[PDB]
Amino acid sequence: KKRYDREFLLGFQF
Amino acid sequence: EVANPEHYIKHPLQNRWALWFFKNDKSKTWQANLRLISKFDTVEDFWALYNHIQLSSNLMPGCDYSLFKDGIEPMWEDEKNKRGGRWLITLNKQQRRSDLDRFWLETLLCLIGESFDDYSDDVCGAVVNVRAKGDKIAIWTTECENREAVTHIGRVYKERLGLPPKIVIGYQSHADTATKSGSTTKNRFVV
Ligand SMILES: Nc1nc2c(c(=O)[nH]1)[n+](Cc1ccccc1)cn2[C@@H]1O[C@H](CNS(=O)(=O)C(F)(F)F)[C@@H](O)[C@H]1O
Repeated sequence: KKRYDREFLLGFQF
Repeated sequence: EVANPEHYIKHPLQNRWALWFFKNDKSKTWQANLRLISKFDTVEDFWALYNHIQLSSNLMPGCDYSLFKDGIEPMWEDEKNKRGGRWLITLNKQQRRSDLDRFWLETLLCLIGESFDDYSDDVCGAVVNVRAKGDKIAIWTTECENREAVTHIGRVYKERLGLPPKIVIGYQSHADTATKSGSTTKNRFVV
């Protein structure tokens, strides 16, 4: 499964 | 020799997700006011969508955003929703300013990041209702009798939102909501 931590995801916002 | 995929591939999500918009227009039926915005299945494409659309706190009264797994319509009659229910977060009027947008984004991150581990398959989607009397956010799951799955999702969700332990959230079956007499739906579970 592809699972992601919130901070990893947030790093791609900008 | 081929290029390193880390240098150029988009970061895939476990699921393809669809974001829907509900426009408050009572000259139409509920179903006709519910329309697709777009679908995405990578981290990059998620942010391209989120970054160009209005925050929930800026929507007109009565509108919804729904993020649901590709192939699940954001209505309880869907085959994947009809036996399920939702963990419901009710906000007071002051929380539109302080908490609504932060809570909704955290809900999105829980969905697309598959934050409920082995109970990910029970997650259908989430809905934010922008309402004058008080906004609501909910995570929808597929089966109200999957007690372990439902309880795990609720506890993890409450922790991720950062709600104090004293704040109780409730899980309501869609069938109960559709059949109740009186305005209260009972909670099948609380956390
Ligand atoms: N036909 C249909 N109408 C909906 C729906 C929906 O999924 N289907 N939803 C989303 C929903 C689903 C379950 C619990 C809470 C909210 C709101 N509505 C509207 O509220 C009314 C009550 N219908 S219902 O689905 O919420 C209920 F049957 F569960 F009560 C409808 O007339 C619509 O105007």
